[PDB]
Amino acid sequence: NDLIDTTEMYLRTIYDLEEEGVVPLRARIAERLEQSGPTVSQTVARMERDGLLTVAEDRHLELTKAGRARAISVMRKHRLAERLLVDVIGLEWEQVHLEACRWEHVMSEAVERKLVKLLGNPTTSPYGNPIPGLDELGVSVEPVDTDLRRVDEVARSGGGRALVCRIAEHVQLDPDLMSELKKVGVVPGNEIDIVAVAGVNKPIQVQGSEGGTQLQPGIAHAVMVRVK
Amino acid sequence: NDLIDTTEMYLRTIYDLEEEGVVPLRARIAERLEQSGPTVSQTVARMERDGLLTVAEDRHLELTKAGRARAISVMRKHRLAERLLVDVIGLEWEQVHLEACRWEHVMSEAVERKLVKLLGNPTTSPYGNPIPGLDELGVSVEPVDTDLRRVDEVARSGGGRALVCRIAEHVQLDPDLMSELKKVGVVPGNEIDIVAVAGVNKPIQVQGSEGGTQLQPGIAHAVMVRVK
Amino acid sequence: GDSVEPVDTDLRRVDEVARSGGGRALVCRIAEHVQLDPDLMSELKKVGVVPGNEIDIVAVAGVNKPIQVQGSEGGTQLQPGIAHAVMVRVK
Amino acid sequence: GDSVEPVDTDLRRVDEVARSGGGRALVCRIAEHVQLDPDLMSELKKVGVVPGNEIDIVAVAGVNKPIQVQGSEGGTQLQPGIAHAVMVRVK
Amino acid sequence: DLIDTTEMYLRTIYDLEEEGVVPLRARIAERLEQSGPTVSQTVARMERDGLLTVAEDRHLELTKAGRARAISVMRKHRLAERLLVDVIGLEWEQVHLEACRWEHVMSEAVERKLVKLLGNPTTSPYGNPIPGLDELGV
Amino acid sequence: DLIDTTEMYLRTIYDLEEEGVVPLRARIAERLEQSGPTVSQTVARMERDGLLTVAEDRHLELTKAGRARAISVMRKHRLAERLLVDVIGLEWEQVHLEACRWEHVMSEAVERKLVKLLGNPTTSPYGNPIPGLDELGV
DNA sequence: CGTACTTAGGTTAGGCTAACCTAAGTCAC
DNA sequence: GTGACTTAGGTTAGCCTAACCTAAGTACG
Ligand SMILES: [Fe+2]
Ligand SMILES: [Fe+2]
Ligand SMILES: [Fe+2]
Ligand SMILES: [Fe+2]
Ligand SMILES: [Fe+2]
Ligand SMILES: [Fe+2]
Ligand SMILES: [Fe+2]
Ligand SMILES: [Fe+2]
Repeated sequence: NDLIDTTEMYLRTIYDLEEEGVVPLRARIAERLEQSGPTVSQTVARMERDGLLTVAEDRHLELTKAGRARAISVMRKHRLAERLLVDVIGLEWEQVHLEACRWEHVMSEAVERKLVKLLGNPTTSPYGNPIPGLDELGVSVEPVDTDLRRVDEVARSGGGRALVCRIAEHVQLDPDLMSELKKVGVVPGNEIDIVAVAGVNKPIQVQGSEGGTQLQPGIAHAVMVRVK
Repeated sequence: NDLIDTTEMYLRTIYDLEEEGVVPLRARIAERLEQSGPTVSQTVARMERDGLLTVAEDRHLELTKAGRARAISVMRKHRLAERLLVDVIGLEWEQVHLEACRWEHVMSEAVERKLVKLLGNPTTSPYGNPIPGLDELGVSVEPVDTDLRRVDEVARSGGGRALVCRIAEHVQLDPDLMSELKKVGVVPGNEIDIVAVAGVNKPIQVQGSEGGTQLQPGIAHAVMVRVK
Repeated sequence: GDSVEPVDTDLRRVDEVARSGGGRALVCRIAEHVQLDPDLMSELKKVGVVPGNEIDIVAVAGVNKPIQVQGSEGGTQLQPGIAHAVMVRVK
Repeated sequence: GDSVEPVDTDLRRVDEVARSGGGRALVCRIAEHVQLDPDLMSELKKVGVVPGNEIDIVAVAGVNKPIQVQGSEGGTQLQPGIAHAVMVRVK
Repeated sequence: DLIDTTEMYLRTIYDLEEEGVVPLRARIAERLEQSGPTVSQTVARMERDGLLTVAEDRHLELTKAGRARAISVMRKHRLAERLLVDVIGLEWEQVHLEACRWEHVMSEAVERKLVKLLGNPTTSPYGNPIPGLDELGV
Repeated sequence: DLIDTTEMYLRTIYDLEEEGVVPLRARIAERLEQSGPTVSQTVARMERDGLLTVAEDRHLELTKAGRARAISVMRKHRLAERLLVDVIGLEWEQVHLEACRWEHVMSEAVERKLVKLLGNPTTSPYGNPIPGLDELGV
């Protein structure tokens, strides 16, 4: 599946991994973007040369000042696009991410500023993810969001009832799953019951308003909640 | 068609082009070895880095001291293999080059020295091409070679009768053609009549002992003769 | 293909209207060629050369000669390549 | 597959002949494993452990213990892995 | 720069047909500011992929598949322009250059949503008819 | 180094069968001096290409196609050895390492010429039978 | 408790197409 | 004699598989 802009997608993939609290290795980009190990190393070496990131001693990818600025720019365009697609155009909830993942590469700042006014200064995407780099456009007290905990960690800690706050970009990549989440009611601003499990690698059981479903460890890790 | 050793074949292709009096450009390697422009530039850049050649301002490839030594080593193995295949094994005249083009990459100096003794200190390949680097093995008055003229240049200069002396590696790559040359009798140590032609890019007509045939400009350029 | 072959056969190019002896016409289409110059598009908006507005096309003679047009809010000069890419209905 | 399963069923490995109480035997096969050590192959040639030569295999007890062999031009010690890869006919 | 080379060559040939200009490779070189060798090589690639043919008079003729793709790109472009002017409120002069990038990333799924939102538009803001609405099902 | 990875893995498995050794990936690691991960990855590739299968007891089993290719390589190897000893006169101890490289580049055309030259040999200079002479037609 | 193998994340060599460039030609009304 | 195009030889960006590595695990008699 075509990336439209390779550089911008590598940057946003590193950003996504930081938001999920995952160590941004080249191995993670290979999995996510379905590219070969050698391809990712060569493209990262090209981005390093252009000064958008650096490979550390422990080999985790570190964005430069320019890299982080560009990554935020792309992610801002992504979540403003998602807002436009949901609130104004009315594209179906499960299809919006894949559309927005293309639009992020072609949107000007000029339009971003027009979308901010049209959408009433939005701060979060339709999936509850905060919209960064709104200062750079020219636009609010940010929520602390330290109370937010990952569904996998809540489950391993003994489960309990919690309010769904964020569904990360990683989860949005599977439309069929996003349809399953919408049906049973694992969406932002809905209460769910997280069943207790023991140890990693085990699929977490969750009970929504309209039934329940199973989340994989990597999916559960990407869903953030506030426990009641 | 697999090269077996990419480096050794790039070196020998540069050597072949020098023997044919052709400017060794990367474009020449691309068409000869049937590889893409980008592939050849990347492989030449890798050989340059290792110090086997350098790219001039006019872009023609220049072998280093180490590069020339390795190129000669490969070509020596090639023409000793060709001698062995014809004189001892008895492989058919038109099939020998392709075989020898693989063997050149796997033969040790140890075997080379044993082949020199077995074949009686040979100085030329079965196609009339001189065997270089015999000094390096530990082995002759070098023929002048200035009286030799290219069949294309003889034809453009008004043609005439001449003795076939060398068939270059370029010509040997087409077995079907080599079979045609053998039949009509355009082989080393045979007299041929080169028909006169006007200007480049014109196919040269030649009359052997057992009939005649047409040579392309690039083929006629690679066949060397001594005019009567 | 209404875009390539107009359904309205009365649609004419500004350059052809000018060369035929000018006239008052309604602006209908501004092609993608004209849109590629933002500064020009601003000038077209300012003087009132926009779809649904009447303009006066001044008569001209000779190819490679710029076409004078008068809009509601003033006038401007179109290059032959630009005037060719604007379509109008003559009133 | 004469190479894998010998057509001559009397062919036995030097290590097995040694462990069974030794004997005089004709060297038949030296496997590719043995050939990979040139220095060893030289030593095998020198003492006369080569195809078509008779050797004496000294009786041995215990696995992972070297096999003593006597050739025409002296004797040598084979490693268990090496002696496993040499095949002989006991005469 | 162009986002999609193939789509921009197709739409450029479509633009020239709308202007009643003879679609030559020389015209694409000017419009997209590319060298003659680049345009000839890219047109040869598109000819090999069966999107157009170079005629005897040398004008570029879109195939069935070439025209179908050119219509698709132009339809997305003019619907994007309608959205950018009528809804988002981007300035009249800046809209085309925005819509020129958006035409390459818009799904038919969004096109059908834009048709409903904009009240079944038939022309762009610049009066140019929207083609291939048949192929959307609207 | 190996010239052909696939052919050397096949011939190494064939070697182990001739020695009456259980052909495990651990054996190929020792013989070819390669890491465990390398051998498992390369064997998985050869399994995918249908040249062998990993059994339940984890011993490597050549397929019909794998055995056919292994025989081809071994035949070329031992004919090369015969030529190198009987004709060229290379030293007895150096021949195998030379023949180990020659086995990857020899055509069946040369094999058939060597069979005639060497007087239809059935064994290598080291007494090992020459397999797949049937497949040459000799 | 080594022996055999897997898991995880690299590497270099050697291939590819798409898509841009210049310099210096040829072909045509 | 200028406009349109070809010939010739490059370039960077962005993909691939094959085939090697280490470090730190798991599984089994
Ligand atoms: Fe998203
Ligand atoms: Fe994207
Ligand atoms: Fe040759
Ligand atoms: Fe070769
Ligand atoms: Fe436009
Ligand atoms: Fe575009
Ligand atoms: Fe051997
Ligand atoms: Fe080998």
